[PDB]
Amino acid sequence: GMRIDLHSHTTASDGRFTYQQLIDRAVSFEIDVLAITDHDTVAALADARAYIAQQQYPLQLVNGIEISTVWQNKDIHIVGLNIDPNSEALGQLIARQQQRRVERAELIAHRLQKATREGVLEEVQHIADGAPITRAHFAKWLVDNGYATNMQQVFKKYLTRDNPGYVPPNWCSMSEAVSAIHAAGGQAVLAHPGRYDLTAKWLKRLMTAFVEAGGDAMEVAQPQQSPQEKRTLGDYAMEYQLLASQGSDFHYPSPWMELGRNLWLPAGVEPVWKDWGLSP
Ligand SMILES: [Mg+2]
Ligand SMILES: [Mg+2]
Ligand SMILES: [Mn+2]
Repeated sequence: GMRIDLHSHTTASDGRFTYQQLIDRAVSFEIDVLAITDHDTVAALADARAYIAQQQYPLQLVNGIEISTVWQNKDIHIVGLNIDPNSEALGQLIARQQQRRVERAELIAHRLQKATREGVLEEVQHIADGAPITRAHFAKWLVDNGYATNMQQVFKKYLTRDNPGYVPPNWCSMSEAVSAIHAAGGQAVLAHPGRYDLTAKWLKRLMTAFVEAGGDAMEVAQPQQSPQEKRTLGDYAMEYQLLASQGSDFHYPSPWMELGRNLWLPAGVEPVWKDWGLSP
């Protein structure tokens, strides 16, 4: 059909590729449709679209965003697809979220410093290079200074619940994120549901709350994932009347990560792009 990837990041958030480098890579990997879904920002989207046109690439760019929200005291990520980057409602939410991120980074650095060494905040600010600061920026600092062996080990030792540097979530609500994405003309997507580490009971509660908030879709496919896991999440999407999304969550290349990799949907699920009028 088409090769589609609806979750990726640039250096506007915690990706390591500029939007130009991400787009060049997508073209080389024959991606037909790419969403850029940076964390609590839309700063790359207008320039990315202009770059594609200037380069005469055939890639279809989907305007996106990844919004941190709080639900039942958990950090839940809601992606918006086909948003208007100039939306006033969305821009106001982005400004509030970015102010929260400044305050949160100060507190995370304050706590992480007690378990590591002085200078955490200023050096993580250098890593973020003007982007809104995320846990991934702190994780790189932790790896680069030998407190963890890789980005996967970081979160077993730091930043997460019951580990040094943890700060509880203090974001907008899921319903606020969904309302703002809709006001910007987009579809709201419950991102990476398996990453929340919830029991089936709690995952069903989350999906119910997301539907009740007006949510449109859930990510069913990601690169590191078994067919059975896809089948279970596809069953949930069907049961809860949600469309299915797919995305790599690319931040940088690795043996286990690539644009478009392992992004297929199981039988019966309706894709989030069914009414986008795409072509290969
Ligand atoms: Mg990220
Ligand atoms: Mg996320
Ligand atoms: Mn992401």
